[PDB]
Amino acid sequence: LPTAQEVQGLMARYIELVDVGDIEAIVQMYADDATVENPFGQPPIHGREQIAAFYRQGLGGGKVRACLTGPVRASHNGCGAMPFRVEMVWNGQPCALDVINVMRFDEHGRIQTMQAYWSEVNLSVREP
Amino acid sequence: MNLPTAQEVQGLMARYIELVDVGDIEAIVQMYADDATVENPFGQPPIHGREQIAAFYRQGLGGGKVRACLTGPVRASHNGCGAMPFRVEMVWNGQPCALDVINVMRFDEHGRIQTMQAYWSEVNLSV
Ligand SMILES: C[C@]12CCc3c(ccc4cc(O)ccc34)[C@@H]1CCC2=O
Ligand SMILES: C[C@]12CCc3c(ccc4cc(O)ccc34)[C@@H]1CCC2=O
Repeated sequence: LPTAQEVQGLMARYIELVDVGDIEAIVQMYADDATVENPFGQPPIHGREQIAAFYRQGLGGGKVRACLTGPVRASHNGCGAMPFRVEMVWNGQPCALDVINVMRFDEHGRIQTMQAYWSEVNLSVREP
Repeated sequence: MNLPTAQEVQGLMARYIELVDVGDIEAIVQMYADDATVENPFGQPPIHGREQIAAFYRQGLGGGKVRACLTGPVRASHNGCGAMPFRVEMVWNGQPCALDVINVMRFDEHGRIQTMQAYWSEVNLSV
């Protein structure tokens, strides 16, 4: 079960994989039975295959970047929370979306749950 | 207020940090639901209810040398929840220190905090 420093490393690695759009590697980070709520408030998605579909739809068109915008906060029970900005182009408008992800890892270092907090108030038009 | 909208969550969470920054313990307590929980740091057992929460804030802030400020926007959902990054400044071992924290909060249908989870550990403390 990852220590606080191992959670910092895994959550930063997740943002690196999203930033380069490596869909297959992101899926590998999740437990085969993980659940993702993105954005939090929506019905969850459950398991690897649904999760893969999610990342393929969100990142497969390219033109998405993601970067930490502050440090990962990590707990002593395998959990942590991080702030980051997602950049995209939405029907010609360059946009930034500010997001905080909360993750719980399992005893194999895989993401068991993820909750991404954001809504449209966190979108803005902004050059990369 | 009923269940706060995303914009209302952003305002309430920002207000909470303002009140921490000036040490207004009684106003902080009034932001929580009468039976709210606080987990601070997340990973420790929850405390329950306004008196335990008041005691916790009096212990944390009552020395008067704590400041706090947002270090990015409040993220808000459409179901009355939100998350925010901020930095707390205080003294550790005789020197000025800073601690990065993220709070995740859920508001009830009266606009009061029902649950508080403050994510941080020693990996977030710097001098
Ligand atoms: C899906 C998305 C691009 C990726 C992305 C979004 C929002 C939250 C995210 C959180 C993640 O952990 C990883 C990727 C996203 C955007 C919402 C609109 C959009 O095009
Ligand atoms: C208590 C504290 C100052 C305030 C504070 C801490 C940690 C998380 C917090 C979360 C809050 O929502 C409000 C205040 C704090 C610090 C931990 C050590 C310390 O001096």
